[PDB]
Amino acid sequence: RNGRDSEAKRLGVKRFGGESVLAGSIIVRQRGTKFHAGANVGCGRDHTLFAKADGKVKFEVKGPKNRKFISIEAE
Amino acid sequence: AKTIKITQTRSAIGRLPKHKATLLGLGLRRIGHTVEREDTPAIRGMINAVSFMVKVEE
RNA sequence: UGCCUGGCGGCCGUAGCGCGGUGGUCCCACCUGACCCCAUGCCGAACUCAGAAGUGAAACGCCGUAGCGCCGAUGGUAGUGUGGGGUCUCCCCAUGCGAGAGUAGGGAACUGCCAGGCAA
RNA sequence: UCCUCCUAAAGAGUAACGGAGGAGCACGAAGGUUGGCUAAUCCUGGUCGGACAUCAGGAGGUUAGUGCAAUGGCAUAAGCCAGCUUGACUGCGAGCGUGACGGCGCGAGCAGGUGCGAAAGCAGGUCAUAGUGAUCCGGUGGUUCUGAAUGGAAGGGCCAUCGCUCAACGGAUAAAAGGUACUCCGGGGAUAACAGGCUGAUACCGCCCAAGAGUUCAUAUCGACGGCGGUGUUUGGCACCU
RNA sequence: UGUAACGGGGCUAAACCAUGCACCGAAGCUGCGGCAGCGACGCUUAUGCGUUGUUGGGUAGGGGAGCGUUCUGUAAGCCUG
RNA sequence: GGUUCUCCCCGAAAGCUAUUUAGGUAGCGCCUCGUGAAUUCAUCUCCGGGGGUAGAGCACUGUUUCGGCAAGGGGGUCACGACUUACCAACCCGAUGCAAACUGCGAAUACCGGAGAAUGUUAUCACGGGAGACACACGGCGGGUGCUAACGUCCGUCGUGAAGAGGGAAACAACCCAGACCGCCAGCUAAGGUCCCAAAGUCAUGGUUAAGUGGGAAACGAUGUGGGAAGGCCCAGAC
RNA sequence: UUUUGUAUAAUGGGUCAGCGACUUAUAUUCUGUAGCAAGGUUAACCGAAUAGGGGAGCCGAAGGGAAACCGAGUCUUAACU
Repeated sequence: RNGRDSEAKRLGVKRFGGESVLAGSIIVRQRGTKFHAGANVGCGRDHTLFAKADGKVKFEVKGPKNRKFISIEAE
Repeated sequence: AKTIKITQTRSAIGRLPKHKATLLGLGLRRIGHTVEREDTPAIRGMINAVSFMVKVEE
């Protein structure tokens, strides 16, 4: 009675650390918030992370819970 | 840096695409073909990639 | 410049817990009252206002202690890219990369700005 | 048809009549904002009350909860409570993700007009991921856009919206079940039935260990619980040949 | 069905392990001769190249360039008892 | 089913999505010709990245073996006090394992981005004309399914065949070596070979094998034979 | 020939000679070539006629919008950073 499946949602990181992006570009597609928005990064209703400014994207770990953050520096 | 010489000693028929690209990037075309290059860490890495099918002498 | 104290950070368990000691000159906390401001799905509990008697008990800060958490080598091992081999449902050789766990050990923090008291 | 996990080999994607489960909603609040709050499970005391109602304290730090299956996420809480509210708003939209395409998704910012807050600010539905159906034809409201001599109107167009478990869910018609051994044609060893081939689960045969039976004594003769092989003699698997 | 589980003869090394030096071995590579495609440069400029480097297995299929046959004009011209 | 002359250049696919669709067809991927373009692209080095696979582990979700402490439960001495136990046992502690749908850890590769040298006939991208193809097969590696059966079946990645002759494995598309423009009674090599068939060592040195092992096959059995590390008893004399 | 794959024991052919399969008409798009060029070109028909007349018409130089309408702008919107 098996045989059912769902179409893959093509999640994952779209832009990796150290590459320039344009404002509004999608950086990470995720179900929850595995990565939290940092500086110049906005979070969508579906927890999508997009660039709010033009620059280089970088990843880092911050906070007491060592949770991962994505930031953008104007470079 | 210095003078380095490389020769191909094996065929490149049943080889992976990366190996074929490395031979193409080294200039080797046919077995026994001797190529002339310059010592360089990038060049040394290319030889190490396909060291099994090339012979290098300085 | 130093012992201190409060706030805002960096950094985030070598920074966190347990046990013992230590602090009231200021600051902090507890603390008295609350008719009025404010609130209890009841309560000055909590929040808020009027105070400073008393106190360092609790909480908080600092010191000590490894009793835990935590960090952690070197070496070896597992795995593995490429090229070869075997008694080929698993392994070995040359080369490259190289864990996890564990062991020796480390460890009971460090640091920037502002404000206030004491001694200088 | 759609959603979640695994298979899936640390980007994405990835098949099987492979292994597990769900959806065809719900909510004017379960939405927006402002303010406040922080569980499960245990231990002790206490009327009914009892392992398990409610109260007080302690350990605990999220094993709780999150409207609905699963995964990811959630203390700044996305979890729980209350006040005021309708941003579940209109016209757009730089720039991206995802698809062969139709299409689907995210989105800063600008204009207009609103809600919450002293304010910075937040709000273009809901923690996210399922809750859905193209086009045609036709219905309802608005709009002189058009309106075939002229002025109107009818009918069209534009805008808003309504009618399909069209579930065989990219939907061949608005509308459709059977028999043929009386059969026919075009093809296929792309695909079955006999035989061959590969395989050896099963079958048959042989061997290893040895509990026990055999008057006592495992091995004269049988030999359970288990194990290792050979043959292609049965029943099977595959569909390579015709 | 017939040796029939080294291809055979046959082998006690003509087997296996370790090391070494030789040789054989392809349409691979090199040498010599010839043809064609492509890109450069010295020069020809509608074309050869004193040259240079490289390429030339091929089905479905795409591109380029040609041979030959019947008939029309050139042509009552030309060849032919 | 058949499709008739020649030469030169390049050269596929048997995939995805949809389909009353599965042996058809359409778009895309792949091929070809033309046009226009940026150190466009590939390999290597260095740098910046996020993974949760192999491995490992058992904090968590499950499962598993042993030992202890053992609340609690039964039988028993008690006079609303209260107690013992040869007997059942929770939660925890110590040790040992297992997991595709477990992760307090975590590679190698692969993938994305940036810089740099060399190399490559722009190998890259965009647009236009024309296609074919959408039955794949075997081999290696990672798997699902099956019996860790099948020249079985279904995926991922590379190779070969398809569409590649030649040499080797006796013969043997898919295995190993190697990519055929033509000619030569020239040379050197690869895999594999060198006693004869049959081109080349009856080559050299040190060992093993007695079985025709080599030149099919296991559990298991045995004074076969070679080597190594030891150990007990031994001319107060061992077997 | 068909196929993943054929000496295949898969298909077809006894042989020879002759015949036997991508054509034709009208439209549309692209490439090459020739003429003319912001212009290009005629159809039917007339024509002692492959000439010359015939410019009806078609394509192009201007687009945007469903349309009215506007116009190097236009549509969208009350209006655009």
